[PDB]
Amino acid sequence: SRVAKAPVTVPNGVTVTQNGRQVEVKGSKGTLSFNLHALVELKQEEGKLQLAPAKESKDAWMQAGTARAVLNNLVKGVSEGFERKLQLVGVGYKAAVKGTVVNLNLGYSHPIDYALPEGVTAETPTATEIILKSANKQLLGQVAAEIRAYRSPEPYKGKGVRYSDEVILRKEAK
RNA sequence: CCUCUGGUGUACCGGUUGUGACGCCAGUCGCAUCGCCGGGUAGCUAUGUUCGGAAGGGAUAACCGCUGAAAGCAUCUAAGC
Repeated sequence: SRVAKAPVTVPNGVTVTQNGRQVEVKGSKGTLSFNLHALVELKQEEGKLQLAPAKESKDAWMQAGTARAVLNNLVKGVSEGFERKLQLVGVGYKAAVKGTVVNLNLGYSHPIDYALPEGVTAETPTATEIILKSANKQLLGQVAAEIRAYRSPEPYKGKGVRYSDEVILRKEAK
């Protein structure tokens, strides 16, 4: 695996520790832990880190590549972090933030109150846009997916919640 | 279930025909589908009354995913959620 062979960089301020199979990553953002597969081994020399299989199995190489990708995501998140961003298209579609809760008006007969999970924060510069930030890329993606699933986009006028860089399939009636 | 509305209610009350008897009048009783007819207490009962299939947890089906390599991309999947 070219991915597994590629090294990951600990930039300056994040510390990677290990105990058993539980590799922990520490930074200004916070703690992030990742259980590690039995067939993969991790070597932390100098700033860099190297993932390599404990044997010569294709399964071991696959697990090593997956572990390397996940740990690169973790170290990138604890230092810079990820933001997703979400748009709202349609008349009267609006969003607002009250602390840990997002208020959404999406054309239903009732408003929707989404409780954000611990670790992800949201901003609404304008009522049409939402910006979500977190150090956990998977958690950020899951939250964005749920908010989109509240009203996924429709193909005739593109109305509904969408990702910022999302291609929308548009057809025409009749 | 029987408070209400009703049915039934041949051991509750009354009207009335024929006949026989209680010595006779009066008053009663036997028999005639409970003789026939009109009501009707409890009980039982429906067509009457009240109530029920409300709400919530867990694992899932098709299906939709998050992150993610094998396969530098992509990918709901092989780890994991």
